[PDB]
Amino acid sequence: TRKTYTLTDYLKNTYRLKLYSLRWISDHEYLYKQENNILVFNAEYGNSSVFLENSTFDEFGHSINDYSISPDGQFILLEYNYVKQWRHSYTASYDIYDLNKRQLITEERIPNNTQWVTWSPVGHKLAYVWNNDIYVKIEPNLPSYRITWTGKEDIIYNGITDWVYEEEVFSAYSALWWSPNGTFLAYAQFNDTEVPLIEYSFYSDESLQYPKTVRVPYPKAGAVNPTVKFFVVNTDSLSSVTNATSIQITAPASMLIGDHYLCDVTWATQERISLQWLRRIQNYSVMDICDYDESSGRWNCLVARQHIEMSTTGWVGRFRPSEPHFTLDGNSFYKIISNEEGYRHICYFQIDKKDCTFITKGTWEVIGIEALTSDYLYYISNEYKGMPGGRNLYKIQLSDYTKVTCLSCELNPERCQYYSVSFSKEAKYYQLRCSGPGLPLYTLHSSVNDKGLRVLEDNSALDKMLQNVQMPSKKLDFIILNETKFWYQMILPPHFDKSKKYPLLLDVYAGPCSQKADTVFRLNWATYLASTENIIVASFDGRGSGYQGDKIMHAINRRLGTFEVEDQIEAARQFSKMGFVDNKRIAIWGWSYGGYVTSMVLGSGSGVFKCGIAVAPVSRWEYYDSVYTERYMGLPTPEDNLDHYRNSTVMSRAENFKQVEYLLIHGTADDNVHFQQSAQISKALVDVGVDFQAMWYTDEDHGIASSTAHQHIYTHMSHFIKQCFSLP
Amino acid sequence: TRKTYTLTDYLKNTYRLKLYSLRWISDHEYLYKQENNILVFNAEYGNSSVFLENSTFDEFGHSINDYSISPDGQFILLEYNYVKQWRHSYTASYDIYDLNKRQLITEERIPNNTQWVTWSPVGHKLAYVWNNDIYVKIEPNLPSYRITWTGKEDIIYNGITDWVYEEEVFSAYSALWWSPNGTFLAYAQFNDTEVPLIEYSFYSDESLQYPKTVRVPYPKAGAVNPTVKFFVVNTDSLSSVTNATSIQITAPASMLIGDHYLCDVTWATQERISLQWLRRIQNYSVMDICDYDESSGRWNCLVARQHIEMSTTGWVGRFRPSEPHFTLDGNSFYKIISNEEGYRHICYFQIDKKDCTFITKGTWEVIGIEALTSDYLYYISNEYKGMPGGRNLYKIQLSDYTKVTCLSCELNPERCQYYSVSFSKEAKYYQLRCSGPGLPLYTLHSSVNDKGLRVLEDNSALDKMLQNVQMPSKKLDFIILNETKFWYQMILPPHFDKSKKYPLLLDVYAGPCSQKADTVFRLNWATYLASTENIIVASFDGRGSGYQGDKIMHAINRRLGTFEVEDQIEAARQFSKMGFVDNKRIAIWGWSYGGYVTSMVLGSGSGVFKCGIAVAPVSRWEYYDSVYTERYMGLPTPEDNLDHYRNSTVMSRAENFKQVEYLLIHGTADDNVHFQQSAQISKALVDVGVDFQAMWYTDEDHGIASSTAHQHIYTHMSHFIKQCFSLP
Ligand SMILES: CC#CCn1c(N2CCC[C@@H](N)C2)nc2c1c(=O)n(Cc1ccccc1C#N)c1nccn21
Ligand SMILES: CC#CCn1c(N2CCC[C@@H](N)C2)nc2c1c(=O)n(Cc1ccccc1C#N)c1nccn21
Ligand SMILES: *[C@@H]1O[C@H](CO)[C@@H](O[C@@H]2O[C@H](CO)[C@@H](O)[C@H](O)[C@H]2NC(C)=O)[C@H](O)[C@H]1NC(C)=O
Ligand SMILES: *[C@@H]1O[C@H](CO)[C@@H](O[C@@H]2O[C@H](CO)[C@@H](O)[C@H](O)[C@H]2NC(C)=O)[C@H](O)[C@H]1NC(C)=O
Ligand SMILES: *[C@@H]1O[C@H](CO)[C@@H](O[C@@H]2O[C@H](CO)[C@@H](O)[C@H](O)[C@H]2NC(C)=O)[C@H](O)[C@H]1NC(C)=O
Ligand SMILES: *[C@@H]1O[C@H](CO)[C@@H](O[C@@H]2O[C@H](CO)[C@@H](O)[C@H](O)[C@H]2NC(C)=O)[C@H](O)[C@H]1NC(C)=O
Ligand SMILES: *[C@@H]1O[C@H](CO)[C@@H](O[C@@H]2O[C@H](CO)[C@@H](O)[C@H](O)[C@H]2NC(C)=O)[C@H](O)[C@H]1NC(C)=O
Ligand SMILES: *[C@@H]1O[C@H](CO)[C@@H](O[C@@H]2O[C@H](CO)[C@@H](O)[C@H](O)[C@H]2NC(C)=O)[C@H](O)[C@H]1NC(C)=O
Ligand SMILES: *[C@@H]1O[C@H](CO)[C@@H](O[C@@H]2O[C@H](CO)[C@@H](O)[C@H](O)[C@H]2NC(C)=O)[C@H](O)[C@H]1NC(C)=O
Ligand SMILES: *[C@@H]1O[C@H](CO)[C@@H](O)[C@H](O)[C@H]1NC(C)=O
Ligand SMILES: *[C@@H]1O[C@H](CO)[C@@H](O)[C@H](O)[C@H]1NC(C)=O
Ligand SMILES: *[C@@H]1O[C@H](CO)[C@@H](O)[C@H](O)[C@H]1NC(C)=O
Ligand SMILES: *[C@@H]1O[C@H](CO)[C@@H](O)[C@H](O)[C@H]1NC(C)=O
Ligand SMILES: *[C@@H]1O[C@H](CO)[C@@H](O)[C@H](O)[C@H]1NC(C)=O
Ligand code: NA
Repeated sequence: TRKTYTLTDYLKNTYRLKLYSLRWISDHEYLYKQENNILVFNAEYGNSSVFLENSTFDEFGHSINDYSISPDGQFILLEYNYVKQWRHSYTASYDIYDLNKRQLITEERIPNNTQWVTWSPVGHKLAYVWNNDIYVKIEPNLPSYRITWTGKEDIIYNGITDWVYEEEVFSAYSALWWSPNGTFLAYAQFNDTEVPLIEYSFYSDESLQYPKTVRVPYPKAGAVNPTVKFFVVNTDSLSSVTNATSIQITAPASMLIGDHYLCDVTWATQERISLQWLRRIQNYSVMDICDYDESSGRWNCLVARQHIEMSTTGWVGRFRPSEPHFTLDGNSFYKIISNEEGYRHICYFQIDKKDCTFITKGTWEVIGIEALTSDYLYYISNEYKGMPGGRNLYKIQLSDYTKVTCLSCELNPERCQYYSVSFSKEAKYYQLRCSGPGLPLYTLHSSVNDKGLRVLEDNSALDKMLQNVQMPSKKLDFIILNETKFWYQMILPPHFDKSKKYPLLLDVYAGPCSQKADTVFRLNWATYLASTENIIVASFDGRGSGYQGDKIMHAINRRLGTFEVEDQIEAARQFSKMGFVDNKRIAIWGWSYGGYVTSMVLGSGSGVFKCGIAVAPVSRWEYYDSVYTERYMGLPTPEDNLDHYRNSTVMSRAENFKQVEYLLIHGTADDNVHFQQSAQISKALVDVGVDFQAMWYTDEDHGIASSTAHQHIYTHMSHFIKQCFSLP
Repeated sequence: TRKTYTLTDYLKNTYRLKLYSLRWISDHEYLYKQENNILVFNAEYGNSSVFLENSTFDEFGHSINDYSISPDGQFILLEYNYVKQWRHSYTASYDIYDLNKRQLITEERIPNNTQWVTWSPVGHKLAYVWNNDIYVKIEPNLPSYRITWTGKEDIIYNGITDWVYEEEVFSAYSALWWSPNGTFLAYAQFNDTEVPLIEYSFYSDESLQYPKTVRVPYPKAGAVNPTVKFFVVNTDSLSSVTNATSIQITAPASMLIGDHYLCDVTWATQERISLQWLRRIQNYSVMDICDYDESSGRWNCLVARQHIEMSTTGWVGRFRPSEPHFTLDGNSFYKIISNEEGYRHICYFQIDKKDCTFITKGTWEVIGIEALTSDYLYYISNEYKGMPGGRNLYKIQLSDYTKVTCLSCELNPERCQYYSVSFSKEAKYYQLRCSGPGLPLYTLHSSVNDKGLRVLEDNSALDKMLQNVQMPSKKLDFIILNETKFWYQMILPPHFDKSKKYPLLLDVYAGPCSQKADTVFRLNWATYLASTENIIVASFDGRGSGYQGDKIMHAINRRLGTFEVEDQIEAARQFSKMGFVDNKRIAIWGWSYGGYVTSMVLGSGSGVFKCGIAVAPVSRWEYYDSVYTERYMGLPTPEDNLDHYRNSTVMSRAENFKQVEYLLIHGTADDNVHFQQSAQISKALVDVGVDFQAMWYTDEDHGIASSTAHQHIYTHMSHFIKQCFSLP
């Protein structure tokens, strides 16, 4: 008899999903790290050569974290001494190895504790950030040119983002943008002078006698936000004698009237740059198109070339205004914008014209623009079979928009319904990446006639290993609420019997633009729950979920903690009424936004759920950051939305926790959703005489990702779900 | 069937212990609060009068926290706006009410945010601390005289103690001492400049957007300690001089050689003060006796009057060197010191002779000196029946030491074995306060003849209530370990059957000078557990315990976390041998030092215990304060005792916790035993893969004493014990 997928299998990664992460270096070749060696692959034929041997740095004296080959293939940036900061930020030490003269560079080295580093897009110049200031290196063995002198820790950030812009704006620490050929270097400067500081204890190793206090400039909803300036420097006209001159591009008058943000930077051509600015009330945005004036040496942003993007029903973009995709001449562009029916589609714009032309339409949405040529635009969309949880690669003929070709739909319909893509420099080749419903499949294709060149990775090994395992299945379907269909997914136990009552665990995210019902193949905690414990694990996408139009997505506008909470209950209420679900054994679990939703559901007084687990939950919107919270909630002032901020808390619902079993988990060093949020939930339940289970994780952050902690969290939650469902 | 003593009875205080709190205003009168009215009682006849009617402060506009009448009974200090700080410290607003004029004082008011206030011991002079500076009022409506100008928040403390002096040295916030007739005001000044800060978060009400960081000067073991200086000012000179001089009394040269402490201040006469100094290595103490020199305005301490108190086996005193009791003339004093056998007895000294005469002796100890008259000295001791857990009042004739009467022994021997006393101003009358083994009994006696005047409170109301309740019983006995008697107590369930096997809960303290095996009557959590859950709640006084000689008390000197831990394991084994204990159902629980012993016991690998609860435990000696830790452990340096500090941590035993069910509980705003200690236990358990139960109490301190958190903690603990013992 065959084994089940156990907790130890999930925790020890017994069953590994094989990947194929390649790095395009031209229109014809990619790099692939095989057996610790870097190899060069000709996409057309499949043949390789050794680019770099694993033995090359055996006598290095440091464990190399990562590598970054210069665009010209002449130099290798060696990353070591990695110290993680936030989600994307880190400091490390760098060394440059000359690939041609087979020797490390010992002259003018990149300093230690370097905040960010990047090769120019072409050649081998380097831009780097150290002690909050930007430095440029025209050649690796040559002295650096200092670009900024204003850099100050926790106050003035140049070429790097502060806490909020990293997390909610650029999803990156870098605030550097090189021009296509690397002539110009564009950067953002952040000022956090009056932004209040989130403070928390850090315990460190047992040896630290007194705990350390961590102080992060973090703007909570309604607090003073950072300020932003935008600059462009010419890296071709740098001097050793004279200090560098940075040209400032100011925000439009429409933004300068009040609080705003820089939300997108995208070069159009070698001398044209686009910028998107977003107001603190995230329903108004402005794009500026800025050209380099060779005579004056200034960057002029014509008013005729401004583009207003706005929303009357909600905020702008899924999480922020979308990225424009400029043509070779940069005189026109393509951008995903929400249409008149509230569905996200590609619009075509002229730089000097107000009206744009939608090139796509329908009751589905475009996920992203992936590649652009003079003949075709390539994009991902959830159009195929009307499944909002599916993803496929499409090409639209730019001369005849009626000529839309799906490139992945029919490749393998049974195994592959969720795709991502990666194109070569001029889109000659593409790698398709299938992530479900079947095991991941990686393939290489060529754009000329959309030929299927070869299979890169098929995970056949994992398939052979999974043959001897009692694996769970996945049902993707929908329910109808108020004439609207909403999707759900259920991880069903092996040998599923529709004539038996199974306990049910509802796995929730339910945040704005979330999607928990999809065709992706996952090997996680829910796998073990269904495989070993015979628990149905369900997720549902109600109002406020994304990829289905603004009518659904904007339903929770100015009203977080309402519809998305109600809808989760209505979904569980419906599942309970199915013959195969044991209505006396229904549980709910969520992390981050899902933890807030889990806690609002447990305190709703619905009687549907027996128990629940909240991990690093948000408890009161006034405790979460400005950028995210205010996008959906607006400002927490009496003139704006203070009443909703006030009545959308977990705390006010404490009394309702009397008829449920609750497990509240949070890491002490969470810089994202501060421990404060959970400390306020516990205090409220204590205040109304409600018994619950609690677990803190010393020095753990939002991820609770340290190997020991990760094993500890899932062990502790497993015992709880098991005790709740009367399972041995 | 009769009801049991339930968890609700304990949490809701259904069965109330009546007290008799009187405040002696003279030699024959005391104050008593009956129905919110303050009555004055004539001790000789028991006849009263309303001293101050409940209606007196109806339209005051504030709830009065407490009152204090001036020694002469001309004024009443009304305390309101009570804001708690640490164990003894607080802030408050104060008003003075003229008893004569029956009017409130509206001029030259005591400021708001007053740290401490005290009347002169004679008359109506006032000394108070505001903003770390000492001020004096000769008259309540007249302007204050400023004494100090160095006062600085968290740096200089004049007249008030710092964290460590309040907690561990003086057991008071106060650091001002008036002379007997109020002419002089003596005070200590503490300098916390180089003292490191303990920083922790304070979440406060849900309305507080950003948590506040609480920063306290706190010396952990081996860190920089506060420095101290002592002064004396002639308050009678204030109205004749612009700025009266605070004369310094310097520490002796034997103290100035290194770090030391001021540990005792006692006035002997109108012009004579005694000071006790203690080295940071607490095994050497010095008493200086200082006389006022009328011609120089100086205080002089003669070397002929200097008394040395030292220890070769341990530290000086039980927790600090004891207080001297001077005879009227101030030419001699009585002091409790450790004798040649290691037992604490009363010594009689001449102020200028280094050799003292012991006035008491035997294999028992003197707990304290209560009153000193021209013919008699009154003291509490544990001599009666050789029970170290008992307490009685004795009378010794100063002209004949063979003349010792026990004033309390036989009054009610079945009901009363533990006593405390309160004497009138010149010891004319005494209130005896009996606390067990029967219901507490308060009686008033006269010293002229030692005759009982009347029963003040007998608890007949409670006795009537307790008759319809199945109450547990308490057994107090001993076991002979290595030729030594080691005492224990048991809270036995009702109808205790010697032939039955009962689950046992070992209730722990086990710190140096502890006593958990006594004769006090208590209505607590152990009452509920034994009464309702049929659990035997046992306590044991092993090596390191007090009131039994230095041989037992100093057994743990420089070795905390050893014998006192091992003896608790031995205790449980010996209990199992008694034949009425289920060896499969033995639990261990403790708070503070008890929390540490529980945790150390749970990580020993002994197999004796199934489960255990640790509340606000010490985990590593280097995290606890200097004064407590170093008294027993010395310094955490390689030349002293580092090896033992590093070997006595809970963390080093995290692997043996795999054998037990552990519950870890701590308050987040714990300024005494820092949350850091449980944050380091949990981390160590997570690292070695151990599952456990945790609970944090938001904004709760070492006492977890808020009405809500108290009920919450005992409810959570009860569930855990019941689960461990498989009780429904
Ligand atoms: C608090 C919050 C939030 C909202 N959030 C965001 N946002 C945009 C990026 C930046 C961030 N600050 C705010 N992305 C989010 C979430 C969010 O809750 N989950 C659920 C989630 C978080 C953690 C672990 C499991 C699960 C699951 N399942 C999630 N899953 C994938 C992406 N995401
Ligand atoms: C760490 C530590 C400690 C040692 N401690 C002290 N000290 C002297 C006074 C000043 C303080 N700073 C250190 N008194 C202590 C203790 C101590 O653990 N318990 C047990 C204890 C603490 C809290 C609750 C229940 C129990 C019970 N049962 C206790 N009970 C009565 C007095 N005490
Ligand atoms: C980065 O850090 C290392 C170590 O501090 C520096 O390398 C040398 O390392 C030795 C010890 O390994 C030290 O004595 C010196 O301070 C270092 N100096 C030199 C000149 O090699 C290194 O220099 C730092 N690198 C940069 C670019 O600042
Ligand atoms: C990248 O683009 C820049 C700007 O378009 C180019 O620089 C210009 O080149 C012409 C020379 O034919 C000069 O007359 C201009 O004055 C230059 N402009 C600036 C702003 O410096 C440059 O050729 C490009 N670099 C590469 C490597 O292709
Ligand atoms: C952006 O969203 C807001 C909030 O929903 C809208 O602002 C209005 O202005 C004030 C704010 O003080 C209120 O009196 C109004 O009632 C709000 N208008 C409404 C609700 O229609 C504003 O409409 C939005 N901007 C755009 C361009 O749609
Ligand atoms: C207790 O009783 C005695 C006796 O009545 C009171 O003593 C005082 O005695 C004088 C005799 O000249 C009476 O005129 C007064 O009534 C008493 N004086 C005062 C100041 O009260 C005494 O009052 C009683 N004690 C109390 C507290 O009421
Ligand atoms: C408290 O102690 C500190 C030192 O710990 C004293 O501050 C020093 O004062 C002298 C002047 O007397 C200065 O020259 C030094 O700069 C100071 N040292 C530090 C570490 O600050 C302080 O004077 C003492 N204060 C009182 C009022 O006794
Ligand atoms: C009263 O006397 C004290 C003690 O002599 C004065 O204290 C000194 O104040 C000066 C600065 O004004 C300093 O240089 C000394 O360090 C202080 N010494 C002490 C012991 O505090 C005080 O300022 C005087 N107050 C008035 C009102 O004159
Ligand atoms: C309280 O005691 C003090 C100190 O002995 C007394 O002050 C002395 O009074 C004597 C008179 O008997 C004088 O010779 C001195 O000038 C005083 N010395 C000092 C330092 O003040 C004080 O008078 C007593 N007060 C009362 C009210 O009894
Ligand atoms: C692959 O094969 C071609 C010959 O068709 C060769 O000349 C080319 O450089 C090779 N590429 C690699 C990456 O080995
Ligand atoms: C940052 O902003 C503060 C005001 O918030 C301002 O005074 C300061 O000049 C700024 N610094 C820079 C370098 O722009
Ligand atoms: C450039 O700017 C900084 C700070 O403003 C200055 O101190 C430095 O000396 C400058 N260098 C030159 C070469 O002018
Ligand atoms: C105390 O505070 C209140 C209000 O802040 C004020 O009305 C009063 O004057 C203060 N009293 C003193 C004695 O300073
Ligand atoms: C005080 O303690 C230390 C540490 O044990 C020791 O070396 C010293 O001799 C002791 N002093 C006395 C007076 O016993
Ligand atoms: Na092929």
